[PDB]
Amino acid sequence: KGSFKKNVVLEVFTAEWCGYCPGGKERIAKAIEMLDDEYKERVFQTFVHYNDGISKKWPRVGQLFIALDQTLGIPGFPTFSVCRMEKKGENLSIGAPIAIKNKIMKGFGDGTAPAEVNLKLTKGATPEDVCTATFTGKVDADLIGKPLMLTAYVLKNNMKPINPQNGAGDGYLHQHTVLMILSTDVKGDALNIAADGSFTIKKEFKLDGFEIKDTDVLAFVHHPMSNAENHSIINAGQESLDKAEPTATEQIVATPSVKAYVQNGKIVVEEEYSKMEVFNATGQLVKNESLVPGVYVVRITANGVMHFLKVLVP
Repeated sequence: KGSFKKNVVLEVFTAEWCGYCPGGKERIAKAIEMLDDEYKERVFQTFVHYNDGISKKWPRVGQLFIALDQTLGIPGFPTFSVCRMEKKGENLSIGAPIAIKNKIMKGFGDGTAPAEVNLKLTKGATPEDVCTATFTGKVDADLIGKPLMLTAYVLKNNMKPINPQNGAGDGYLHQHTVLMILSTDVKGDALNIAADGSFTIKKEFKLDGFEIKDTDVLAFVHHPMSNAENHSIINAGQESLDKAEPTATEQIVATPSVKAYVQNGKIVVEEEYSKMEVFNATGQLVKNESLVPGVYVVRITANGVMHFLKVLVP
């Protein structure tokens, strides 16, 4: 197949109202644990929600589903696609773990691929900072010039369901769940492939109203969804966002009119104000006392304007 090492993407179609869906999730988890230990690290699951609290709260997830449905013909839940390799109307069944394993291994093929994509992530310091994702890769000669697309997802693990999951036992959590698609078009951004086969795409995004803890970014190079003959995912890369490097720099802001500082474990503002509130790096309102090292956001209302200051307690 190619110069590069193949990773497999699974797109699983699911809903919180679907009583059969937890069973589908666990059958796939079992299948993965049946793989030789090398391949385990090379399978990137994604769960795409439709007609539920998750697609309501994040409507672009519904848009992604609609697109995948147009491409693959998703008849019911739970179902899944291996690297979008199925022609429309083909089998998307989630069978016994061994049958799932066999579908995954078919996705692997000879273990090689004619593209590769590598991810360098940085995380924002607080909920109102952007994260960044730089996707760099290369395609083999035979692919240079072809319309190749890149799609990237922000995936949320250990996620409390929006409404209780039908068919789920105590302490159930969603895993590998798509909450963001980084290309405006859910069908992907067009890749600009240089003569040497290389490409670079950089994204800078604020998390859409969920916490950064236990998040991954998955990116994959793929043929166009609109190509009925071959709309397959060629290769993928994935990294942990919550474990990523912190963004190393701050934006150049205007000369502040409120000079906050840290004295005796607390944030002090000597300028006059109507309200001061301190939030920690996860956006919780916190008591302004004995603050441990970390970054805080101070929201200060003064002179009829609500200001946001980032304070770093060393």
